[PDB]
Amino acid sequence: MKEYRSPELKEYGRVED
Amino acid sequence: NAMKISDAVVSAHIDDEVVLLHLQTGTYFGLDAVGSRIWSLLEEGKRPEEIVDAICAEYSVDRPTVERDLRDFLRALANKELLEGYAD
Ligand SMILES: [Zn+2]
Ligand SMILES: [Zn+2]
Ligand SMILES: [Zn+2]
Repeated sequence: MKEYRSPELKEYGRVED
Repeated sequence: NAMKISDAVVSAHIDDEVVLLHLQTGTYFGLDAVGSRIWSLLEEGKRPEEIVDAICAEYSVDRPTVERDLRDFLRALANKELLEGYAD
């Protein structure tokens, strides 16, 4: 079993293509 | 209601974390820890109930917290077109 932390979506922005 | 990861999303796992690339919006994202675990379960086609149960089994956390946090996380994924079929 692991310690819990609230899930978060990190946005980095535009990818390099 | 039935849901799934967008067919436009590429997932790149890097120990602990996942980088997500949306091929049509051209945006990239990062997940870690519980977010990454939830993503992995979504990749397997696990339903919200199953995801709640998995997080409750794997983490020192109460079910109400998991439910509240999962709803917001899934909504965030849906808002960025990373997850399809989401409903409250
Ligand atoms: Zn994966
Ligand atoms: Zn259950
Ligand atoms: Zn959508």
